[PDB]
Amino acid sequence: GRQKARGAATRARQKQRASLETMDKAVQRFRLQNPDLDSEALLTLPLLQLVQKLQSGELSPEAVFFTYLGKAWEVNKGTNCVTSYLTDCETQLSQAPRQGLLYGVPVSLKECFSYKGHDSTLGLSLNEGMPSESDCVVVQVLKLQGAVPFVHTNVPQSMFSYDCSNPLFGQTMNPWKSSKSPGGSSGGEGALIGSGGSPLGLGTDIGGSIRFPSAFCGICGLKPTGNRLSKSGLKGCVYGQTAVQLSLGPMARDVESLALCLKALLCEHLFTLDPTVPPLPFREEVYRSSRPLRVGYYETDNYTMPSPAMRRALIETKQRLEAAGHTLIPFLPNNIPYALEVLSTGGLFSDGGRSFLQNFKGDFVDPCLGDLILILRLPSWFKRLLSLLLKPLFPRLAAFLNNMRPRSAEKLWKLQHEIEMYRQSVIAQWKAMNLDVLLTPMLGPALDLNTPGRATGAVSYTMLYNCLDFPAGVVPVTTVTAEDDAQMELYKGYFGDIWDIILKKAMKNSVGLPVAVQCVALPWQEELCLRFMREVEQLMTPQ
Amino acid sequence: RQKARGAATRARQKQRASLETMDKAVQRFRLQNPDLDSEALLTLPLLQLVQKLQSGELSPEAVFFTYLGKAWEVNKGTNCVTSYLTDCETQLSQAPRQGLLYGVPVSLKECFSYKGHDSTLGLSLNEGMPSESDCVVVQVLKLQGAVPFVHTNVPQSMFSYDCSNPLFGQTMNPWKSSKSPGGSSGGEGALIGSGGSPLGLGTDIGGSIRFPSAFCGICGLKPTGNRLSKSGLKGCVYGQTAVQLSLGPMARDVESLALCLKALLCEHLFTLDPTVPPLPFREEVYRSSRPLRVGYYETDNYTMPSPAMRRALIETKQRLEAAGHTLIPFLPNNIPYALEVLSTGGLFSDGGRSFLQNFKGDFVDPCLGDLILILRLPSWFKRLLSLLLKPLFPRLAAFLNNMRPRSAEKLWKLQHEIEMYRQSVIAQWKAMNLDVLLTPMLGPALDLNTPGRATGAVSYTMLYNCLDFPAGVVPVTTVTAEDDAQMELYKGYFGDIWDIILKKAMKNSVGLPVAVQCVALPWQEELCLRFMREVEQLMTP
Ligand SMILES: *C(=O)N1CCC(Cc2cnc3ccccc3c2)CC1
Ligand SMILES: *C(=O)N1CCC(Cc2cnc3ccccc3c2)CC1
Ligand SMILES: [Cl-]
Repeated sequence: GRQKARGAATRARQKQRASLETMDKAVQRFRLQNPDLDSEALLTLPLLQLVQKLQSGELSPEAVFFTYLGKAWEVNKGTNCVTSYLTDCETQLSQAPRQGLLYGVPVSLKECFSYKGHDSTLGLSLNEGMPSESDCVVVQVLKLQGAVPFVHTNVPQSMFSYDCSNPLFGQTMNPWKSSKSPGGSSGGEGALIGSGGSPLGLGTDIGGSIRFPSAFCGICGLKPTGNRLSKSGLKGCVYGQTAVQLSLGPMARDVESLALCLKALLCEHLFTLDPTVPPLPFREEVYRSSRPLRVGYYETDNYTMPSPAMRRALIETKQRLEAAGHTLIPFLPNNIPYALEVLSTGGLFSDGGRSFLQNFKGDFVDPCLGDLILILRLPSWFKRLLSLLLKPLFPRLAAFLNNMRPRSAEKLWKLQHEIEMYRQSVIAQWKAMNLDVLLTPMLGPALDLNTPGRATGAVSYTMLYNCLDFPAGVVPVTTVTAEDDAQMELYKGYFGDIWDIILKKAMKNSVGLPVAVQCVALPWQEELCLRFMREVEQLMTPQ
Repeated sequence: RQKARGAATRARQKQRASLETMDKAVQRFRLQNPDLDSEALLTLPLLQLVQKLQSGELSPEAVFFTYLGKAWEVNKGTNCVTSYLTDCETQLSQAPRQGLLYGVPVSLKECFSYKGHDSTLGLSLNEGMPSESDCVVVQVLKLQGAVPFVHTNVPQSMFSYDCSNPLFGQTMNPWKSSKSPGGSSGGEGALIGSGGSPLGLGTDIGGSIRFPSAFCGICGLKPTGNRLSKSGLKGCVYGQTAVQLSLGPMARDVESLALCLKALLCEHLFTLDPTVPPLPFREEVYRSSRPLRVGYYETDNYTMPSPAMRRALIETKQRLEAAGHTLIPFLPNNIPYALEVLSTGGLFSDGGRSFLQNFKGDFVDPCLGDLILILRLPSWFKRLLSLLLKPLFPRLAAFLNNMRPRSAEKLWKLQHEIEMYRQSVIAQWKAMNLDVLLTPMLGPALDLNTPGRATGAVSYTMLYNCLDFPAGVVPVTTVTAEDDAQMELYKGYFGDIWDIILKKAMKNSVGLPVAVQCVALPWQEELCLRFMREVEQLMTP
């Protein structure tokens, strides 16, 4: 009794296949006409250079476009990141505003960015055969800014997992090792950009979903403050949940590409299409700024034990920043357990998961969601009871469960006030130390396919800054050595509960995979956060 | 009811002593300066006062104590001052010289935290619980050279557009003592409107900057809710975010509002409250004189306007036309739904239960009307009573049914609807390619104790709290005898008890001010101010 859903999957798949076929024919024809094109120089040019060469006219858009389109199709063979080819981009290609700061640049789009005439399924059956009526606001500016959006990239079912699988388009895989997860929910983007198949893309992040796949796939991402960019026309599962803001941001191969993307997005076209975004232009002076920083740091959040590879990544970065003349100050946000267990969990699931669970009636539940659906479906009394039984043995589990229960509007107000207060608390702690910026460990290396869904507590490094609504970004700094991988077999975890035990295992067999560091600033300080990410990049990956 | 009588007695002796201190102070100053022209000092516009302070032509002591004295006098008739911020003479000598508000005395609505003073809000439970530091906004006024000098009265719990409470009593309209000064920023309306402060700060969640400014014949702006910092404000409910609180300036002219905003939107604010987007005052947008595409309406088809409101609005329209702006009819869609389901649901999602906590044990002031008795009613009876009402009095039924406690699930739905509704109007706006929107503003002032029984009148202002657009108010005319006689033909659109109370309440108002409202898209407060300036210039030069 799941026939509408199997119907959905057959259509989704036949669509994907057709998309991928159109791409192939498009690129096959281009190559026939352009057999002397230096395809290697083109693909591996950094975005700034690619952009100037489009601007200068040294490269035509078609050159850069059809080259990339090709590489996209090829990496998809190994990764399954492309759900659909945005088929009207050859019209936008020739119509692409020449004065635009992204003139010529092919951009990949997470599947939840509305695009005229395409599904934003999110892997749910019920969003299939329901094409978006028009581009979303962000796509409209990208397009006005010269860019060429050309693919929708896979997401986990409902977007509420940091793996990347669904019953429609199936499962995306890490380009460095197909046994691993690309992370999620922006996994499609991570895998594509990560294997050279796109020079810039866009994802969303409400608990780490830009930073997770960026880190896992060896690329960069920024989650700006939630209302820096416009969420008009973005597809989601719940609407009207404002305790924890959704934030949307760029994913690229280097920091400078994130900066350009922000400057291009942060312009009059955006502010006029979405009046509700504050018209805060991109302060380049602050981005370009190069003075010594007061950098707070922690090696561990005392919640998720870092992997050896993570802590190496973090100490080595710290030590380089000191080398470079920045002041490194021990710092740890107060009451992280509260922040994750009561504030974030409570705001994400204030209604017990009822609104979210609706999306799943009649549909399959993808393996990479774990028991999330099972646990949300549990009645409130029983969630509470199970929570009390769990509490003495596994307190972390008890905490989360009990905060995933439905509440009254009265209790929501109280929660949202607490979130306001926690945010001020941390800002005060931050100013007490007079920090400029905050260096943090980032989850890594990639967990095995279908394991993120069972290691929820490892969302601690990223979700904190969704709760606080601070800008936060992720840059790659190192890769897992044999020594690191070995030390993992002694990994214990702070709680010793099912989530730590799975994580030990999910990070096994990781030698070679990219591991990241995290960069946070105060609200609306994206350009400082990005300035700081650039320093880390310059130091830790000089080339 | 002992605690409530005790708190009243305490409140009253605290207020009395402040006035004494004030008196003593001004009286010592005047002996030392018998030949200062206080008539000239007090009637200079803020911009010229400020320049004179900056040149040195005037001492900060001269302007401080001269305004302090006027405040004491005007308080005798209005009862607008609840407390003298007694430590402001230290601040006087400390005010940084480069500050854009150097030497300006500023009045504060009672709810802006001030180190060492209560923010009672008229509630007994808040009495004798002094604030322990200054709110961010008060800190930046000080870092900008201003001198906050008094807390001014509010209605009990701030949830009324009258201005009385069992603690400090009842504030009056300085134009006519039988009239309300409006509220909840009523104290500031009375004080500013009678010459006792050149600039004040108030807050607005459903009209509370705009009502008293209109009723008392001064200017005010309710910005986009998050343009300024609400870190440190005293309130009754916290973490209601569907309809945003907004704080903002009140003053005698539009330029005062503009300067004040230029003073607040600076690095001190953005550093003290990082949660506020650091948008500086775009001086070029405010100073611009390009012709404007002015959306307008004469009535929200919900609250029938007073003859004075109508004339005010049409006279303004006509002058803007004369000055070559394009005037385009425009009415946000679904106002009735916006007020009845979105705005009321947003403010009372929890049945008013959090609100009600604040009244446990206190008297309920008469100017709240029956808000409290209504909310104390159990949901099932609110729904039953709403059903009875619906056929003859839908507005009433509509509000009552929407003041019932809901789930978090239901609040998400309501929250999502507010978001969609905000975008639907932005879409209307852009379809007619408007810059700015001209609407009526409630007026003239209602009689004492009638606003709390005329909740329907909230429609003109609250629409834009719901939508979170910047809205400001400018006095444009005064009620004529022709205007006032005509109120005798006013009927209302619904004929319900709100329309009957309102009719009566707006009567006997010859000579009272009547405003017009200016609106702009979110984050467009400088354009909105540019529009307010133009309306001031044309209607009251
Ligand atoms: C991206 O922004 N995501 C996807 C990953 C998800 C992680 C997560 C999964 N399950 C729970 C259950 C309860 C509380 C918090 C979380 C987080 C965060 C959003
Ligand atoms: C200032 O922002 N205020 C003071 C006046 C108050 C008016 C008001 C009173 N009662 C109800 C009941 C239901 C819905 C709306 C209102 C508004 C608005 C806020
Ligand atoms: Cl905002």
